[PDB]
Amino acid sequence: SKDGYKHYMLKEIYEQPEAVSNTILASLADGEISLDSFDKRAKELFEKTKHICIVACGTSYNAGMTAKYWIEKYAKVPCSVEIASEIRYRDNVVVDGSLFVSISQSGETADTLESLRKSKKQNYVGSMCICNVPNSSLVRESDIAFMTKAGVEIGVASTKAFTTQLVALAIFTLVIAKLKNSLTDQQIAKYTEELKNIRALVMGALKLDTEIDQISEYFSDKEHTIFLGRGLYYPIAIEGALKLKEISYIHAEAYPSGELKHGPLALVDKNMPIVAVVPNDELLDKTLSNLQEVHARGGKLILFVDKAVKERVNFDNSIVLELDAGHDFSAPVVFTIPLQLLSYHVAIIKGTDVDQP
Amino acid sequence: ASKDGYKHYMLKEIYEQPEAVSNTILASLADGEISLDSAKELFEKTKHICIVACGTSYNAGMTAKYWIEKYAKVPCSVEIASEIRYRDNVVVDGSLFVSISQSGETADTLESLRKSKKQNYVGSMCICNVPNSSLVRESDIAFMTKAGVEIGVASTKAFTTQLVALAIFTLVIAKLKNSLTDQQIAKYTEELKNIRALVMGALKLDTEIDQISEYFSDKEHTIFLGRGLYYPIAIEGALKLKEISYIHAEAYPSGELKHGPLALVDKNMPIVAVVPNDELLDKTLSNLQEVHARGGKLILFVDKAVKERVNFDNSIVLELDAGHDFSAPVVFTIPLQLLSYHVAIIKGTDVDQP
Repeated sequence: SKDGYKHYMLKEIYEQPEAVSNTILASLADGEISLDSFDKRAKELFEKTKHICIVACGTSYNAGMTAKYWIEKYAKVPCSVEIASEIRYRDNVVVDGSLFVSISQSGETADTLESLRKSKKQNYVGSMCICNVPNSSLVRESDIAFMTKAGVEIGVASTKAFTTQLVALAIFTLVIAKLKNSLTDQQIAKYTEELKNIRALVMGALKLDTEIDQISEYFSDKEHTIFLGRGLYYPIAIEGALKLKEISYIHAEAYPSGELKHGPLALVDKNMPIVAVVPNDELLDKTLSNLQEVHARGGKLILFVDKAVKERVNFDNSIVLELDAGHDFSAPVVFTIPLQLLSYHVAIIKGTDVDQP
Repeated sequence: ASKDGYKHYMLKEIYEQPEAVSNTILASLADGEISLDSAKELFEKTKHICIVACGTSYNAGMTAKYWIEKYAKVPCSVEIASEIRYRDNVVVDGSLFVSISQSGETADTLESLRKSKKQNYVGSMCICNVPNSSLVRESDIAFMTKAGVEIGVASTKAFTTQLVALAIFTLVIAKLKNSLTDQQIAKYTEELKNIRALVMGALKLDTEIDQISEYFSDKEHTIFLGRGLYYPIAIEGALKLKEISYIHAEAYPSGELKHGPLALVDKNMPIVAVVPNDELLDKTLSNLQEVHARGGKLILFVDKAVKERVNFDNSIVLELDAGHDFSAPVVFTIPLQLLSYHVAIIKGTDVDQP
């Protein structure tokens, strides 16, 4: 069933508030993030963890990249993130006390699954899967499984699997943080409340649907797009580009906003759409400065901006949609939504398939 | 200011690469051998290596990572300087901060080094080309490339010499940590020395590549493919083509077409791929097959020892002897540099800085 939506992909984008909130709920006990909701081996395994090794592919790899910022900053555990089809065949070294974390919607992704199998002959303390399908090879073969509650996906692009993977990784960050005393019980509580507030913010984000539909006409004759973000939002930009590419077949590519200097300024002219995410954080002034460079070349700026910075965002002839995105934990998820909607509508404009067979 | 008889500074710089490579090795040899007298204190304390850089130097770092983990067996991470600079990061115990930069003045990289002094690194090392640069001055050890001066728009000899310095570093650290036998150090040392002739063999393709570049005249996209070591080499290729021809060139790890990158392939789409003589040939060949079935125009730079297994109707194949893990990454970069130069000339774009 599409539940009245025009396409399954659009239904799934609209299930995200429920999905996000179901994922959080499953790890709570009395509204607090609880270690008791995890498998009971989990704690011993986390006490031994000194390094976290995230392996995944595609959208799940983009989630992992986002999570590394959170893990290092809040849990203070070093984190590396690697593409499964590369680590699988590479002759790598495993830090002592390394936890192997895989991320997968289906739990059957070949390269990820085979990276897990290889890891069992290496120096890891153990494995954890962030997965959506219980009773999948990845869940069975890992020591512990944190389950997302995304339900099933028929959209060509994954939507709710990505946001729920982000939320699971945020919850994991706080569990680790607490166990290793990286955060006070009061910080844990403040960031837990921020995760709970995601549902309302995601729903707000979904309000931009109609305006994003109107904007998407701009893309009908376009064969390139550039996505921009910094920090946590770089991987969010990469995920946005992946959706656009995957279902509209536009050559969409993401760049960390600080790196335009060398490569991508060259590509920007007056026919080039630039989609950027401009959050309420420490790096606003850098980002506005990077955006200026791009504006200077005639790029068509399409900006999704947190309401708290919109007054500071002024570019002649840009398009600016504003929203409340919250802080470090919520904003990466919230800003994803517009990008999913963008890719949905541009796909319709191009007449490409949004749903799978 | 001399073009040395070449038509452009960039062409000249491409052709200085044999000299620059060999000069970079020389400055780190002692009687043709990797010795430490040519600091040993830090490397002893180093348990993890953190490479920080941007653009081309970052792509050199990404290649070196494969080497360092495989041969030196030291865990290594590479990060883009403008991100690590502002990120709340955690430093593993025993981490060596390694920066890479031609000028030694790159703001993001320089500030990352300054930030690192307040963190838990055992010390720093530069891989730099300008002695008396902030990065040289402020690092504990410097490993000098001998790239001379660049005036081309795209960096050519900065990149190859950075790779060679990083290979040398790998072997130094490997010896000191006893990760390889003296006989393996000797053999890989010979491999680096052999680069000069292999790079000269590659420069002979200049004319053929000129004929090929004809294909790119009306193209606005290109995809670059590589696996393992050769993925960052593909990224470097893409960076050059984009930077000087303004084509929308993008590199992908050949294992990850199985997402969107396959959707972008049609029959008017050049696919530039590096095909080395390594264990991954079978999977690279499968990857190329799928790209081929969707109408991609394959353009393949291929090691001679595997050219017999490369058979695609309507593809363009240039073969060369590229050697093994240390030399081939540097050898395969040469044709991609040459490609971007010629394509730029075909697009009427500029190859040289004013």
